[PDB]
Amino acid sequence: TLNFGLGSATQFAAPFELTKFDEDGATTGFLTKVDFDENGSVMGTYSNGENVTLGRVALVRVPNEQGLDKKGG
Amino acid sequence: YTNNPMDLRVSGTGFFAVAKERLTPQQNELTRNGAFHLNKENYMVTANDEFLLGYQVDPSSGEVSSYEPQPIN
Repeated sequence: TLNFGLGSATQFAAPFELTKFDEDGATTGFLTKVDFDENGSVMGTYSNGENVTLGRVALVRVPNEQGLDKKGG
Repeated sequence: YTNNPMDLRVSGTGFFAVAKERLTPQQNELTRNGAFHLNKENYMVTANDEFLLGYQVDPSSGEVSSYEPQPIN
């Protein structure tokens, strides 16, 4: 089924014009590029065009950093 | 100079007051070293996890109201 949203449709003196057309469809694709933003989210764009967000990078904070026991490496 | 903000020094006359236990500020000892850090409860403690005694100032008035010592949180 298809849901059509035309909440921005207007009627003015201007000629016919297709200002905006957006869909949620997608097709198979291959990983094209990967980048990291300031929020830690790792985003990657595919061949289809979807900017899928793979995930975020966890951050851990302890109240007392001086009390952490030291492992190797 | 260690450029560590948690390190303190008393220039002149006076000793730091540290309490063995948080709930007994009365039982305190005097010291001069200032190697302080936050424990797991976010209290300023010495190397031996002895709580540092401090005052409680008024919200607006700079003058401290009560002169009893209490742990600094």
